[PDB]
Amino acid sequence: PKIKTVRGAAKRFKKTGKGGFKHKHANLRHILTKKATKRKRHLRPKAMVSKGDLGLVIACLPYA
Amino acid sequence: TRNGRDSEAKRLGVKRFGGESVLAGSIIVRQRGTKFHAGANVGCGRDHTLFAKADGKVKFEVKGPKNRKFISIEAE
Amino acid sequence: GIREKIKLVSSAGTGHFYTTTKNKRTKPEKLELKKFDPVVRQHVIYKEAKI
Amino acid sequence: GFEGGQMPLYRRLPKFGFTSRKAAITAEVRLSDLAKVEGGVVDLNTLKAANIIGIQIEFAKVILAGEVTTPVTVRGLRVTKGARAAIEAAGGKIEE
RNA sequence: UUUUGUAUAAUGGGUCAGCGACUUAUAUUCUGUAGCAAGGUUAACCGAAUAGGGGAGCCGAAGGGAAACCGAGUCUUAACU
RNA sequence: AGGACCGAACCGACUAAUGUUGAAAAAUUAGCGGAUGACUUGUGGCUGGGGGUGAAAGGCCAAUCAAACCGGGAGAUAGCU
RNA sequence: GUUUAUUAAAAACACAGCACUGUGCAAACACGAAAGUGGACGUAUACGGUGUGACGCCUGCCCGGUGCCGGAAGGUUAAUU
RNA sequence: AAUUCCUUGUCGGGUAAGUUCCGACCUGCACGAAUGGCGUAAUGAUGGCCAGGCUGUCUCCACCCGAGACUCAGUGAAAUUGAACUCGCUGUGAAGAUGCAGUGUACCCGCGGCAAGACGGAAAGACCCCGUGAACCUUUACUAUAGCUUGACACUGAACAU
RNA sequence: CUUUAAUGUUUGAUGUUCUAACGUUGACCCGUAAUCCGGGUUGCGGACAGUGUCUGGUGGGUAGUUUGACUGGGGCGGUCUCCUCCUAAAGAGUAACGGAGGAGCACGAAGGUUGGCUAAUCCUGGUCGGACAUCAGGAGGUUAGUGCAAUGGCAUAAGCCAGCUUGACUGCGAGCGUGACGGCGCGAGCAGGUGCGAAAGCAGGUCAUAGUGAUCCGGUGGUUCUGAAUGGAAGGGCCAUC
Ligand SMILES: [Mg+2]
Ligand SMILES: [Mg+2]
Ligand SMILES: [Mg+2]
Ligand SMILES: [Mg+2]
Ligand SMILES: [Mg+2]
Ligand SMILES: [Mg+2]
Ligand SMILES: [Mg+2]
Ligand SMILES: [Mg+2]
Ligand SMILES: [Mg+2]
Ligand SMILES: [Mg+2]
Ligand SMILES: [Mg+2]
Ligand SMILES: [Mg+2]
Ligand SMILES: [Mg+2]
Ligand SMILES: [Mg+2]
Ligand SMILES: [Mg+2]
Ligand SMILES: [Mg+2]
Ligand SMILES: [Mg+2]
Ligand SMILES: [Mg+2]
Ligand SMILES: [Mg+2]
Ligand SMILES: [Mg+2]
Ligand SMILES: [Mg+2]
Ligand SMILES: [Mg+2]
Ligand SMILES: [Mg+2]
Ligand SMILES: [Mg+2]
Ligand SMILES: [Mg+2]
Ligand SMILES: [Mg+2]
Ligand SMILES: [Mg+2]
Ligand SMILES: [Mg+2]
Ligand SMILES: [Mg+2]
Ligand SMILES: [Mg+2]
Ligand SMILES: [Mg+2]
Ligand SMILES: [Mg+2]
Ligand SMILES: [Mg+2]
Ligand SMILES: [Mg+2]
Ligand SMILES: [Mg+2]
Ligand SMILES: [Mg+2]
Ligand SMILES: [Mg+2]
Ligand SMILES: [Mg+2]
Ligand SMILES: [Mg+2]
Ligand SMILES: [Mg+2]
Ligand SMILES: [Mg+2]
Ligand SMILES: [Mg+2]
Ligand SMILES: [Mg+2]
Ligand SMILES: [Mg+2]
Ligand SMILES: [Mg+2]
Ligand SMILES: [Mg+2]
Ligand SMILES: [Mg+2]
Ligand SMILES: [Mg+2]
Ligand SMILES: [Mg+2]
Ligand SMILES: [Mg+2]
Ligand SMILES: [Mg+2]
Ligand SMILES: [Mg+2]
Ligand SMILES: [Mg+2]
Ligand SMILES: [Mg+2]
Ligand SMILES: [Mg+2]
Ligand SMILES: [Mg+2]
Ligand SMILES: [Mg+2]
Ligand SMILES: [Mg+2]
Ligand SMILES: [Mg+2]
Ligand SMILES: [Mg+2]
Ligand SMILES: [Mg+2]
Ligand SMILES: [Mg+2]
Ligand SMILES: [Mg+2]
Ligand SMILES: [Mg+2]
Ligand SMILES: [Mg+2]
Ligand SMILES: [Mg+2]
Ligand SMILES: [Mg+2]
Ligand SMILES: [Mg+2]
Ligand SMILES: [Mg+2]
Ligand SMILES: [Mg+2]
Ligand SMILES: [Mg+2]
Ligand SMILES: [Mg+2]
Ligand SMILES: [Mg+2]
Ligand SMILES: [Mg+2]
Ligand SMILES: [Mg+2]
Ligand SMILES: [Mg+2]
Ligand SMILES: [Mg+2]
Ligand SMILES: [Mg+2]
Ligand SMILES: [Mg+2]
Repeated sequence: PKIKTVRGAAKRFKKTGKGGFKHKHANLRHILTKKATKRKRHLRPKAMVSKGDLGLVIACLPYA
Repeated sequence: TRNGRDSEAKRLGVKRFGGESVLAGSIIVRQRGTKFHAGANVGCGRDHTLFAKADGKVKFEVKGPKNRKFISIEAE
Repeated sequence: GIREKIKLVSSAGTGHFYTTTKNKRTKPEKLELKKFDPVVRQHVIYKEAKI
Repeated sequence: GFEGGQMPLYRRLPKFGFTSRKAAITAEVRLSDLAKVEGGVVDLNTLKAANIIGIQIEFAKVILAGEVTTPVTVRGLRVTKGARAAIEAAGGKIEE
């Protein structure tokens, strides 16, 4: 049978032009008053999945 | 029984030693207070982190009436 | 513990707000600092409202 | 994706975005595709009848990729600034 | 066989003969090899036809952005050195 | 007269020895309790498994019982040997 | 008298007797998706449930807690509207 | 004390001598009134203790009568078993050795006996811990649920009075 | 606008009475050789009882399951995240149910800047006034101080006092530190707009190192995004926040 994609994982990653993945940063959903603007500002643009993880991510998204 | 606690180590200390070639930005020392004082072309952060303000080479020296230790960037 | 959370609101009608904390027992005085609203791109009055 | 009990990566990260139903029925077209059609006109329909775009595409744009070297007229497509000048350099016109 | 470590007084086998354990299907990625190459390849089905037909489709030649959208650029911001 | 008394058949099972790959998957030998009664026994019938039946021991329900047996889900699952 | 058929026969279970409580008869209660049936071809001197256990002398104080029985002024409270 | 931890409590009796027994005391670790209290004739293959009688139970065993054991003839099992040319001692070593080191002893092979060892045979320890194993049991653990119960609408109507 | 009264009248609430639904495990008749059932006659009950649907209570009667880990065996006790010192062997890091202590905040000033200022403690003299209050002098030299532990800092003070103020700004960020990762930390300089200072300059919270919680699912405000025939809308995205 066709492999099934891990559906939660496909809502947290998009693949890029050289076959990396971009995700939103953690820590920016609630409890914000006590966080500094600097910290929050840097946490706002999307990031690239690191090399340790990138095996775990491809397993989950075979049709990405 | 009343003991058994400790905190996580902060990796403080010298990151760049005398003569090393650094780029503007690079951290030189991490410290608590000014065990070292910023000299020429060196800034001091809000946790007393000393960093190079200009590309060049790290230089330590003792100077002043208190015999304090200073860190400077020779712009070699 | 005791310090509540509040929002300071632009006077420039933009909507934009900052957030901060306040001891209401000791200092119950609607706090009015002056901050930079970036929707009109000028410093204006901000006035304590409720979170 | 199981890591032994540690909250896995695809769960300690937040979800983001929404999918567009428009993007599905949209297409791009290369300059190397303009000769491929029969007729020297490029409409949405000629593209579909030359099997350049699928039968359910409603909007198409021409981008600067490859090269046109034959006069063509292009009706109803959007065209990028760069691709526009390429089509014109051949001696082709861009109606709507 | 299991272990840091077994002549071990730790495990298993009285002996012989026969049988007894990494397979199959379908997807996906990488390596080798073959064909064709900015293209490659068809599925069901038609066909007596391992031929021939069938290009529905799939993959690739363009990306960026949550998205509208723009496009060799794009997003970010009022604007980027 | 009697859930009276002594005591065979009949119904039991307190002690000891033997036996423990037995003569026997619970017996034999010597003694032991009841023996007109809530007694004992033949033939047939009824109660069916989270159910029965139990002067109650979780006892018994075909040498199987804190949930019978037989077939099916079934190649349950086994981070263990 | 009864009991762990097969390591326990007993001080355990049962028992006559005693008390509390339920039950007015299409009884309570029990087996039944139901129809029905047991209770009982009985009717409160009867029937079910619970504890205690011949007989003798007796069975003290506590209703705050938990259950049950009675109350219904007020507080809180469902579907519905 | 079928209850007493301390405890073989203390005093009395029984015995040459009695952690048990019988009678008392009260300091009841931690009795007590129908999950009954205290008594009680009779009854008991019921628990504890003491006497007479009787005895191989014992001092301390002896002899005898039978059935095996032993020999001959016939028939003919079993558990177990990596392979064996299968001794002692003192050391050593997966730390308790027929098998290693040193040494001592020992001609080859049966039969009747005995059980010190082969960590002897039998049952993948029942104790103990572990597994995000199991079952069944309890409850004011959680979630449900049959049963019992409340109300609303339906089957379900009429007349009067307030 | 009627404070409010009567009559009709749509309707509820309460009881009385009635019979025709419905009950009858009362009597009698027939099917009928029948203590079943049905039909019939009569009596008694009667919109009650009872049953369906919906609903609150109760419910170990029955069912499915949960009931942590570390641990000189397990259990009991203690512990589980974060900060500081030591152990730690003069770079970083480094274990034990090793030795000692803290945190789960507080501050619109206790933040920014400008101007100014220097501690503890003892002695001598001095109304109440005492070992210790406030005053004057001397010695002293940080033995003080730091909103709260410990360590490292601190006089150009980071310690103490005043005036004016909101940089406890918004967008970004060369480069570097620390982590397996998620992440966390430091940062010169650009752009916009501020405060203090004559100015040079300084300021993106606080002497520094604790004061903390991923994701999901929801809430609130904003929004040149999306909007299942089309215009809207609902919902979704994005930015701020709970
Ligand atoms: Mg958000
Ligand atoms: Mg430390
Ligand atoms: Mg700074
Ligand atoms: Mg966990
Ligand atoms: Mg096509
Ligand atoms: Mg071992
Ligand atoms: Mg060896
Ligand atoms: Mg050994
Ligand atoms: Mg051996
Ligand atoms: Mg063993
Ligand atoms: Mg072995
Ligand atoms: Mg083996
Ligand atoms: Mg073996
Ligand atoms: Mg090839
Ligand atoms: Mg008799
Ligand atoms: Mg007798
Ligand atoms: Mg007799
Ligand atoms: Mg007899
Ligand atoms: Mg006799
Ligand atoms: Mg007798
Ligand atoms: Mg029979
Ligand atoms: Mg069954
Ligand atoms: Mg039991
Ligand atoms: Mg049996
Ligand atoms: Mg079961
Ligand atoms: Mg199955
Ligand atoms: Mg199996
Ligand atoms: Mg008897
Ligand atoms: Mg019997
Ligand atoms: Mg027995
Ligand atoms: Mg017996
Ligand atoms: Mg009992
Ligand atoms: Mg009935
Ligand atoms: Mg009793
Ligand atoms: Mg009361
Ligand atoms: Mg009373
Ligand atoms: Mg009540
Ligand atoms: Mg004793
Ligand atoms: Mg005496
Ligand atoms: Mg005595
Ligand atoms: Mg006594
Ligand atoms: Mg008692
Ligand atoms: Mg008691
Ligand atoms: Mg009483
Ligand atoms: Mg009582
Ligand atoms: Mg009694
Ligand atoms: Mg007594
Ligand atoms: Mg007697
Ligand atoms: Mg007896
Ligand atoms: Mg006796
Ligand atoms: Mg005697
Ligand atoms: Mg023979
Ligand atoms: Mg040894
Ligand atoms: Mg030895
Ligand atoms: Mg030797
Ligand atoms: Mg021999
Ligand atoms: Mg023997
Ligand atoms: Mg053995
Ligand atoms: Mg085992
Ligand atoms: Mg249960
Ligand atoms: Mg299950
Ligand atoms: Mg379980
Ligand atoms: Mg444990
Ligand atoms: Mg070190
Ligand atoms: Mg070192
Ligand atoms: Mg280690
Ligand atoms: Mg440690
Ligand atoms: Mg301060
Ligand atoms: Mg100053
Ligand atoms: Mg004085
Ligand atoms: Mg002075
Ligand atoms: Mg000091
Ligand atoms: Mg300051
Ligand atoms: Mg960079
Ligand atoms: Mg000025
Ligand atoms: Mg501080
Ligand atoms: Mg949910
Ligand atoms: Mg629109
Ligand atoms: Mg629409």
